[PDB]
Amino acid sequence: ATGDERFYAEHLMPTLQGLLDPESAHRLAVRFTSLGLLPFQDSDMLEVRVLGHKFRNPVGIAAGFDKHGEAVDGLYKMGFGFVEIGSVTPKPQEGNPRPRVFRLPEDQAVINRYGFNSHGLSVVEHRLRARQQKQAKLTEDGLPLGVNLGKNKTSVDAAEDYAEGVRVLGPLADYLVVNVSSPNTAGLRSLQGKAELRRLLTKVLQERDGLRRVHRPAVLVKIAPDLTSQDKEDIASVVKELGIDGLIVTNTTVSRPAGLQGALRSETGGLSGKPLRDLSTQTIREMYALTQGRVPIIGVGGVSSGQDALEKIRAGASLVQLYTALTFWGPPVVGKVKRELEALLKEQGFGGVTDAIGADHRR
Ligand SMILES: Cc1cc2nc3c(=O)[nH]c(=O)nc-3n(C[C@H](O)[C@H](O)[C@H](O)COP(=O)(O)O)c2cc1C
Ligand SMILES: CC(C)[C@H]1CC(=O)c2nnn(-c3cc(F)c(-c4cccc(N(C)C)c4)c(F)c3)c2C1
Ligand SMILES: CCCCCCCCCCCC[N+](C)(C)[O-]
Ligand SMILES: O=C(O)c1cc(=O)[nH]c(=O)[nH]1
Repeated sequence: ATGDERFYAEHLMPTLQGLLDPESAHRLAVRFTSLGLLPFQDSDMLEVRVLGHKFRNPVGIAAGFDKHGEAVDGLYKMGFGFVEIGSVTPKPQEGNPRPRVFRLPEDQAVINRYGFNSHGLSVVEHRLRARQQKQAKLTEDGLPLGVNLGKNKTSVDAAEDYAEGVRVLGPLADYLVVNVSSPNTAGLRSLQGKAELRRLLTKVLQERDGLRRVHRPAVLVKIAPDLTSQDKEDIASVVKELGIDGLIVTNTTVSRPAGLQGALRSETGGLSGKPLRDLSTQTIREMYALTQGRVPIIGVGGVSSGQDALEKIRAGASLVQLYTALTFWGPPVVGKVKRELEALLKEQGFGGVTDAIGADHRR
């Protein structure tokens, strides 16, 4: 309940929404963040050790905000415990024609169909190289960096696209994400099927294992919220079989939950924000159980509060991410989630975040 929190949520963000279309607002958000034009101290309680790293707090920025790696340091300054950039495709590509981003203010939601607009691996590679040693120190300080990998629209061999991403950006990342769950690239989600996924992930892991030790990232798979029970079983099996390091749960949904009020609810694309929240949480809950709690989960979808974050943690997430909440609360949402999360942990008798991970499954 800070002053900045209310000001941003009641006055500044509604005004910015009134003046700028969603994509323009996105571009401005990236610009301001990259320039440090931004408005809470992390306690030991919020520290998490997973994926071979220390995370000083469990609240990350989800993929899709900083697609091209332009605002990484600004995002740490915003208070995120870790930053994920991407998705990045091998070659540059423009993505879908505009308009391709839509606000649903009545639903605290967004729909997007960007279609992997990407500066490409080479540009992002040089952008990260320019701050590689700074990042090494941040990572050692408990502020890790993730790189989310996509594939080009016209690509003939999906596995080769991801392999290229591993080779080029793997050495610059604490973890990589095989994003096989964007709803805006034709045929992409079918790579979530068992046979396809096993081949794909085998190639990715081999390429990863071929990197020098200090440049060898964890590999996670990011999945949709729209999977069948069969799909989820298959993914859990393959992940355990191959020793995948973790899961990101979830991407946006192509479903349209009953009760959406936004005028733009029937736009094509992935839906994010509050209407996704519990769908995402239940997918975390299921994947945690299917993997016996032995596979770290980063929980994502509709987080805007400590309660939202804690529900995903108790469902099985070791870390969480948010993105869409920024549209409505702005940068203060990060400190807000961290403060509320700490208070709830104390209130529910947890020694820290680590004690709460998967707690719903143990009672
Ligand atoms: C505009 C927009 C762009 C996104 N781009 C990507 C992306 O490139 N790669 C990816 O894995 N997820 C992408 N996402 C999904 C987010 O990373 C996240 O999984 C999802 O939005 C749910 O979290 P949220 O409700 O807090 O926004 C994007 C989401 C939005 C809203
Ligand atoms: C989800 C994404 C596609 C869009 C969707 C959308 O419709 C939207 N509308 N506004 N907005 C947005 C604009 C912003 F300028 C910042 C921002 C960032 C950093 C600093 C500041 N300030 C100093 C005030 C502001 C922000 F966090 C979010 C978004 C994000
Ligand atoms: C300012 C708008 C705030 C809207 C907050 C939404 C609260 C949760 C309701 C969405 C639930 C979607 N569903 C059916 C999939 O659970
Ligand atoms: O680039 C996009 O359209 C996109 C990619 C992704 O993984 N998720 C999403 O909602 N959009």
